[PDB]
Amino acid sequence: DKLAPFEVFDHVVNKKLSFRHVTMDDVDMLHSWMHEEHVIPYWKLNIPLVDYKKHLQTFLNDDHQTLMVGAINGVPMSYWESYWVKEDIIANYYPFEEHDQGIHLLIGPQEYLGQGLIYPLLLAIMQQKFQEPDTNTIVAEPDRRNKKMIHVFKKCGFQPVKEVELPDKIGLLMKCEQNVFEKRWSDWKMNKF
Ligand SMILES: [Cl-]
Ligand SMILES: [Cl-]
Ligand SMILES: [Cl-]
Repeated sequence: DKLAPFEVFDHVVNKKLSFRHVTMDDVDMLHSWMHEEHVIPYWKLNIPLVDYKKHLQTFLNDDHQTLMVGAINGVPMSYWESYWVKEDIIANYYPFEEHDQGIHLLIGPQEYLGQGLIYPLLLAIMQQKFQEPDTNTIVAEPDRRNKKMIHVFKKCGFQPVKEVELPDKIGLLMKCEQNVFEKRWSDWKMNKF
């Protein structure tokens, strides 16, 4: 049931985008990303390496989600959790459909921030998640304070629904319907985003 690895060219940014499954060999790198100042407030995983290892192992053995590393021209610089809403905490907050999916993400290295690279990456992984035939909706619940990500999500087709009082944050529940997404993905690829 896991999201498959993939590699695509993006002609807009003129880069190779590649996504692979996370493994335990990634623990030091991922641990470093979790200690970045732009990540800490939203992920809260600035914890000792020993603990991060135990957490990563548990998530890698979790069947409702797929952990991936996203890379630009082979350089790993983003972390992704792709999941089924039905088996996730967010299912409790809205009348989800059976095959709805969700996405969590971060850009790790500072050297990959501020360059608009989240768009081609997010559009690519969304496209591959939407190839599940019965999935019509993908949801996201960014912290309500993460104005930049709320903006990025809106630009990719996500519509805000309502705040969600989650254990770790007040999120903004947002839904992206496939027909809207394909139009935005096509706008992107046709240089009219
Ligand atoms: Cl391609
Ligand atoms: Cl392309
Ligand atoms: Cl967030």
